[PDB]
Amino acid sequence: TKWLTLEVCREFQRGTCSRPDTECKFAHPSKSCQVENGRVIACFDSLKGRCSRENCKYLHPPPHLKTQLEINGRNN
Ligand SMILES: [Zn+2]
Ligand SMILES: [Zn+2]
Repeated sequence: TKWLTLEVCREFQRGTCSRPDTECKFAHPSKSCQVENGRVIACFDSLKGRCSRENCKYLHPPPHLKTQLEINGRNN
C-alpha cells in the first residue's frame, strides 16, 4: 500500500546530508533499500519491531519517522 511510503533525503542520497537519522525529517536508506525515485517503502513488519531480515528491502525507520507512519496509518 501507499500507507508506508516516505520521502527520501535528496542530500543523503547524494552523499551529503549531515543530520543524524534520528534528527533528519526524511529517510536515510541503508544502502540495500528499494528506493523508487524519492520514495522508499517502510518495513511494515519492522514497525511492530517484527522484522527479522538482516539486509532489508523496506527501510527500518528511526523512532520519529515510525510514529509519523503510525499517524499516517490511522488516516484510513
Ligand atoms: Zn537527511
Ligand atoms: Zn524489514
